[PDB]
Amino acid sequence: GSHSMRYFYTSVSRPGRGEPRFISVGYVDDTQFVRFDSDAASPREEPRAPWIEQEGPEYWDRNTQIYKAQAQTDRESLRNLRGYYNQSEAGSHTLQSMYGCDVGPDGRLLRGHDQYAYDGKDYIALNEDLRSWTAADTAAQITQRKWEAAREAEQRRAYLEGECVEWLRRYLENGKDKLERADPPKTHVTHHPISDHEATLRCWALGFYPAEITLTWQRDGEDQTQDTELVETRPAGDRTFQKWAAVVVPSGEEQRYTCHVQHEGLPKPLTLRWE
Amino acid sequence: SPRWYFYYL
Amino acid sequence: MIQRTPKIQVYSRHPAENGKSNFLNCYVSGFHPSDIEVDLLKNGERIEKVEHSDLSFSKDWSFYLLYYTEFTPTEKDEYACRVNHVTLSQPKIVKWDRDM
Repeated sequence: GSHSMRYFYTSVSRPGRGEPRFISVGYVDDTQFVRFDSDAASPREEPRAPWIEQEGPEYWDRNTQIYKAQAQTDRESLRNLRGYYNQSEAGSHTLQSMYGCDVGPDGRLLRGHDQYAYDGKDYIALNEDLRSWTAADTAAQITQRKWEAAREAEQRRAYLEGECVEWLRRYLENGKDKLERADPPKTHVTHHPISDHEATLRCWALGFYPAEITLTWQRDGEDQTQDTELVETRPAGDRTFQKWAAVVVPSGEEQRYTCHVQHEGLPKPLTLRWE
Repeated sequence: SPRWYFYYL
Repeated sequence: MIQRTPKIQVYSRHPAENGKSNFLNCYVSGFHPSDIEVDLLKNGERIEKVEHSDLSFSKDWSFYLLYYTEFTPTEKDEYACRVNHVTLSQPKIVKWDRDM
């Protein structure tokens, strides 16, 4: 029912303090299920969701060996990037990598991702067509030419279309309800007097999963986009998310204001008024 | 599981 | 490199009621580079035994962490998040407000 699997890699060079740190987190949808850290006392892939702990030592050992080879690859990537940007040996640099696959309810590949950022800027990304690259700058074009020449896109596309989707398939089988269940938001409106003439209506969504949500204020059916304060969606700490939207309303116009909550946990959106 | 193909930038 | 200053939200896992057990959250995001220091404060003092998420980032490359501890709010008690980062000349403190 529209699921995705993503790996987020961070490699950080530290020229004084030894070799580079490699960390990985793996996600099914908005659920973190594995982690790896090269700075762990005995670096091993570790479960971060209950439904993955059923996998045996072979799972953890195999993945650990892969992260080790990935860390090494990233070390070489960081070295090349230093040269592309004529950077000094003294500076610490960051390579962030993200790859994964989005599948429809048919469980076949809807969208594939494979993208990199160097020192927190876009570097290179595989296009939706999984057949071409977007380079952010002239350095990233050096990488583009290499990968174009060596036809590594075809390889990537085949991984994304095949293996990625089969691992996702397996994880959904193991997850069952933990991953297929959309938890609708718990909603309420609070009233915050500003002066005797004005109050802030704050519309709340809590305990929702997944993270994707739309919160909007309407005045007599018309959208108040430019006059609505909206916090970034935030983790609650229990694998649920929170968000709120706030609008400043004149005294005695409260009932003109409707808060609208869209979430896949809701068959149809909720309309809330201050009560 | 993480992919076991590796590509140098 | 372009350095990015952390965004910070401080909030409870559940709607706050005086004398009822809860979790105090500080969510830091959009910072670069990834090295960051987050403390939770009770009345200006650092709370010991604070946990945090694994370093992750969203699709827009923005790094994020949740720092969190058990806590039982009251009328009197002031809770805060204190964040240190290369972008910050002084520690950034954001007070917890149950209405936000």
